[PDB]
Parts: sequence; structure tokens; C-alpha cells
Amino acid sequence: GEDDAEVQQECLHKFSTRDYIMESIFNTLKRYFQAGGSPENVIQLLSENYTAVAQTVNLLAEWLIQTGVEPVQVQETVENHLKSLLIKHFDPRKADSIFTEEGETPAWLEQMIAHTTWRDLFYKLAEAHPDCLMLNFTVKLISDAITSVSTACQQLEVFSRVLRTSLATILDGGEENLEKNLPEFAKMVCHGEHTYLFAQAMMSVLAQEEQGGSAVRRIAQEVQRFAQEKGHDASQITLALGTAASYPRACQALGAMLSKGALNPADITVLFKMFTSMDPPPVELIRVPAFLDLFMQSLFKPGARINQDHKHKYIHILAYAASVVETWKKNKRVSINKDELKSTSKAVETVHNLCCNENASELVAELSTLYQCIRFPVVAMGVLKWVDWTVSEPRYFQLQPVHLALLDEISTCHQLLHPQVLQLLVKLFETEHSQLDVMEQLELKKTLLDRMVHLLSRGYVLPVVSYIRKCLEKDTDISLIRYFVTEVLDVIAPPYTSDFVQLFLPILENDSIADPVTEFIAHCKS
Amino acid sequence: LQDLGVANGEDLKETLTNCTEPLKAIEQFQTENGVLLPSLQSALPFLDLHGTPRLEFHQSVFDELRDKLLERVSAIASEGKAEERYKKLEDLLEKSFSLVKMPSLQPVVMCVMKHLPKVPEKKLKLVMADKELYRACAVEVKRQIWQDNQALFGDEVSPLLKQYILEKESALFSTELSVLHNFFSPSPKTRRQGEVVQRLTRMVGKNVKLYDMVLQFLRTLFLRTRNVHYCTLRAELLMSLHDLDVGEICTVDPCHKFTWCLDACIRERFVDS
Repeated sequence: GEDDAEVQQECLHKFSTRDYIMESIFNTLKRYFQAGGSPENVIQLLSENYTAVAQTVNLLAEWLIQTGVEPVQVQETVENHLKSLLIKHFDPRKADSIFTEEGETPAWLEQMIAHTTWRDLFYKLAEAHPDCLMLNFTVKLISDAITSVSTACQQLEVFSRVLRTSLATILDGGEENLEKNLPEFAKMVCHGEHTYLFAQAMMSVLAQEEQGGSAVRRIAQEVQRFAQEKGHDASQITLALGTAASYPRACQALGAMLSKGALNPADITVLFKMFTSMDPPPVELIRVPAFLDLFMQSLFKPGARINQDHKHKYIHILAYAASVVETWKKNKRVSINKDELKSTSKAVETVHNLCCNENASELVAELSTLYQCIRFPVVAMGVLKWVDWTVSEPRYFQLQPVHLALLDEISTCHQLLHPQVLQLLVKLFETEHSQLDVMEQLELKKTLLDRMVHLLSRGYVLPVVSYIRKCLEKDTDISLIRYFVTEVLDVIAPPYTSDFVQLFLPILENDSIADPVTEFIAHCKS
Repeated sequence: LQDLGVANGEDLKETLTNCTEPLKAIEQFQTENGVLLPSLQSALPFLDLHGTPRLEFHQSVFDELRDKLLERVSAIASEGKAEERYKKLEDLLEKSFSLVKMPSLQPVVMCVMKHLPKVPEKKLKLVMADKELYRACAVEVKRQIWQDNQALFGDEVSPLLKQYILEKESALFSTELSVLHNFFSPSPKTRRQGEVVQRLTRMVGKNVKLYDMVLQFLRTLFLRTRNVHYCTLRAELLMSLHDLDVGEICTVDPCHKFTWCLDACIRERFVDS
């Protein structure tokens, strides 16, 4: 039958309800006027319940602006309200319907994207929807202005172009901006094993270049680390890519160890017999970062399972990894130095014995041999992981901290361990205990600040002051920054290069005392 | 709306009546009475497409922005330099009293009148004249009319005093006898808990002129009735002012200390040493 008796009431519900005149009112009005009936009382029903909420808002908003309160507060409040209503009431089906009625969204979308909050709205909408056509199109086009990983790896050509551009940005990033340039690429590579294998092979071929391919090899190892973080075993990838195929025993042994993410006396025994033979396989073959991290966590956490007949075998293989010089005569190992092996293995043995014994005062007893033996780099790393796991225990500072002293030997005597030590202390500078009060937390923080200022004195100055600026802008109270400046200007000698001033002085604007601060500011601005 | 130069519904129907292009006139009226930000004039069709009318986000921001306006009325009462803050509140009063007739800006203006010690009395006169304003008006608005003229004070204390005598007569004539309790068991502070004298204290607040007014009106009825009820109500009003720790009456009244002593006397029902 005719739908007038029902559809006219459907439209009259939206007419005679409180306050609907300002809308789909045109569509329902057209349906009613084509359906006939009483169109004159429809307009009266629309305007009867017109409460004039809009002019009420005019009065209220212009009165808040009269009050001298910032109108940008009103802008933020309205934007937050409407954006939250959208997110709560967003329908992906209706987004795909907007795509269906026309492929490119009309100018309302291109007007919203000018607003940063709406761009973030589209980001949160589309980062979770890898099949909604409007959302996928918006995220991809905004990337053309996150590139969604599903449309990143949907084909070779898109993945390759975004890969090479992102890798260009990583290489442009030097040694700092990679933290932002690598994940967008790495998570793009870490979605499937075929995009993964293609990427790892391209970086392997690129790494053969002696004009910086070492950095491409570094980035490939980092991507493999991330692929492990996504729970995917790239052991056989590194095997068949590297020189594992040259030695099947080392291949299966190392590959099993990497696939588990743990060691074992069996594969270790295989490598021990190989490097005990007159033809030791390449030392580059075992020199893998995660593998050597397995050595650290076997030899320097409490435990693990260990036999004395294999303890020395683990130690000797790590010494071979850290010591032996193989000279390539066109990729031919012809000279094998093993003369700095026994001392390294002895130091590793003694330091590992101290570390698994769960040492404090006994550390100070044998600190002489320790600072004698931290000169070995691998030993310095082993002690670093040991003191990290001991000190990372919750409330390890209420009971002896001598451990923080040892970094002074490490970072001072090994330049390339500056990034680790600060990247250790960044956790320790965020220590918080309810037992050790905020006073003791601030003492420990100031001690760590003295350590970080010493590490700055060794040349690691850009990331130190950058992180100090960041956590002041966040966490770190003004007292800690003032103590930082006190110790710094008490220790650092002029001249002060502008690369250090550019971050140290515009954060020192908050304070003016520790007077050495006045001298520093006057010298560095003049 | 015309008080500050804005149109009303009759002007809208004039804009529609006898027009060859009523639709464009309606659109022009909508443009003239919209919220004036540049982002909205494009977003209004888009948000209208959802099935959400423009009035709905207007309602949300209406609640939010009048809440902040009331917050800022209280702030400017308590914030800013004195001349500037009172100038701001009086100017906002002149803006807002045109819409006290509307259902939005009554209590905002009532707070503004609450936080000014004195006002041009035309608006206080309208507050008493109109029953809706006579209800919703804040306490100090009523105090200002009473402090400026005693008509409303007498008009409202007469029924309250009639109710007090109603309570006295009804309680004194009640037909219960027991070893358990009688009607003289409550102490005077027990009897002050009734809303009659407490609301009378609210009506007086901390003002001495209204104290003199209640004193005189109780004096007149005590002189005509020969009844101790109005005496008791003066005592209750004084000690309810003391219950609020009203220093404006308690420290200046020589009777306050003595009635406070009499309160303990009545509580024990003896005058101990």
C-alpha cells in the first residue's frame, strides 16, 4: 500500500520533535510535500519548537569573549567536543559509503585536513582500518602531503618507493633522527616475510659498498632486531645471506641459537670445536649483535643454567669473537691473530665469575682488577649489562650504590660506549620509589646528573642536552636542571661551541643562578 | 533581542511576509543569527548531513559557555582590581538584564547582583515585582531591596511569623502525656533547626538594618499580642546569627553574650553559679 500513512509520520516525527528545523530536513520535507497532506502546519511545527539555541550561543560566546578569557579556549573546547562526538559516533560503513558516492571526498575533507586536530582524527581513524576505502585513501594521500603498512606492502612498487625514500631519510638522519625515520620504514618491512626478505637482500647488496654500506648493514641488523620484536625468526635469513653457507655446522648451530633467542651447550660446543680446529670459521660469522646479547644474558644475569665444562667454552668463543684478527686477502682469511685471545678470555672469566656470584663491598675489594679489566671492551659491556640488571631491580638504591661509579671507567675509557651509558642512565634518572622519598630520589637523580655531565665532558654533548631539554619541557623539576647547570658551569671550561649553547642556554633561560650562570650567558650571547 | 540590536521572530516573519523570494530571505536570516566563526559556515552543512542539526552542537556549547560565564561572574566578583572588576560586572549587568526575561540569563544576573553591595534599584524593584524573579533571586538581591525599603520584608515575614505562631499554638495544644517526653524537651538550639528562623537568618544574613527590621516587627506584634512567641523568635534569630558566627550582630549586640549564656541556662534548665 501507499507509505504515506507511515512515511509522513516518519517525517512529522522529525518536524514536530523539539528543534529540528536547521537540518535531511529538506529530503523529508520533499517526501512529505510529494506525499501531500498538510504541508502548511509542517512549517509551523518546524518553527514552533525553534528555541533559538543558536542565538543563545551567540549571546553566551560573545559574553565569554567580553570577559577577557581567551577565545582559543572556546575553540579548543568546541573542537574537542565535536571531535569526541565524531570518534564515539564514527561509522566505518558510512565512511565507505562516502567513498561509494564518490571516490574523492568533497571539499569538506580537504578543508578539515588544514586543521591539525582533524588530521590527527583521520590518522586515528585510518591507522586501525586497513580495508576501509575512504580511510585507506585518506591516510595514503596524507602521506603524500604514517603510510599504512597494508597499502605499503600491497605491491612491490609502492613498497620499494616508500622504502628507498625512507632509507634516504634514515641515512640523512645521521645517528639521531633514525629513531623517527627507522620505525616508519621498519614496521613497514616487519609486516610480512617477503617484503622482509626483499628488504634484507637489498640492504645486503647495498652493504657491499665500502662507501658507507656499513651503515646499511647496521640498519638491516636493526630491522632484523625489530622483526624479532614482532616475534618472527630471521635466523635463516642471516644464514643464507651471510657466509653461513660456507660452513653448514656453524650455519645450523648459530641459526638454531638465534631462532630460539637463547644459547645452548650443544651449538656452543659445535662452534667451540670449529674454532678449536686448525680452520676456524670466520669471526665475522659469529659477530652478530643479538647473539652476543645472548652471551651477555647467559653470563651476567643470575643464572642461567651453566656447566663448568662448558662455562670456559662459552667464555673462549666470546673471546674468539672479541679478539681474533682475520685479514681478508680479497675475502681470504690468510692472517689469523689469536695473541690477544687468552688475556681477553681470562678477564671475561674473572669478571663473569664476579658477576654471577651476585656481588657491592666485594666489588670495591677487587675494583683494582676490575678497572684493569674493563679496558677490554666486551668485558665492559658484560659488566654494563650486569650492573643494569642489578640496578634495574625496583628499590636497589636503598641497599648498596657503588655500581654507578663503574660507568666512569667505561664511558671515559671507551668512546663508543657513551651512547649506551646515557641510554642506561635515562632510565635511572626516571627512578621513583615510595620507600626512598622524593628527597632520596632527587639525590640519586643529581648523582646521575653528575655522571651525565661527566659523560658530556667526554664529548657526548648533543644528545645529553637534547634529552635534558626534553625532560625539562616535560618530569625533571627546575631544581634538577639548576643543579645540572651548577655542576656544568663548575666543570666545563670556555670556549663553549654554539652546538652546545643552542640547547644549554635556551633551557637555562628558566633560571639565572647555580655568579657563573651570568658569566656563561653573557659569554655565550656575546 | 532588539535591546542590543538583533532581530526577533516577528522580524523573521516580516522578512518572510510579502516576499517573492522567501527561501533566500530565510537563508539570510539564518546567516544573520548564526554563530560567527569562519570554520562553522562550511562545517554547518557537513554536520547537518549526519542527522545532527546545528542547534544540537549549539545546545552543547550553550551549556558549556553559560557554565563558564557563571564561573567568571563569580571570578570577577573575586578576581581583578576592584574598580575594573565592579565596572565589568555592572557593564555585563547592563548587557544581561535585557535577557533576564529570557530563561537563560536570570541566575547569572542574580549572582552579579549578589556580588555588588549596591545597585540602581530599578532592577531590584523588578525582582520584587515579578514572581519568577522573586523566587529565583539570590539572597543578597533580596537583602538589597530590604535594606533599601521594608515593604517586601514585612510582606514575607508576616506569613513566616504567622507560621511560627501556628507551630507554637499547635505544639502547645497537643494531646500526649508520658513519662518519656514532653514538648518542652527540645533546647532552643533544637528549635532553631526549623527552617523558619534559619531562613529568617538567611534573609537578614549579616546586615544590621534587617536585624533592626525584624526587631521592630517582633516588637510590634509582641506589643499587640502579649505573647512570648515573638520574644522566643528574637532569641532564636540572634542565636541562629551566632550559629553562622555572624560577627556583624554578635560582636556589636550587647545582648548576644547574655543570650548565649541564657542558651546554656535553658539547656540545663538552671542558672548554675
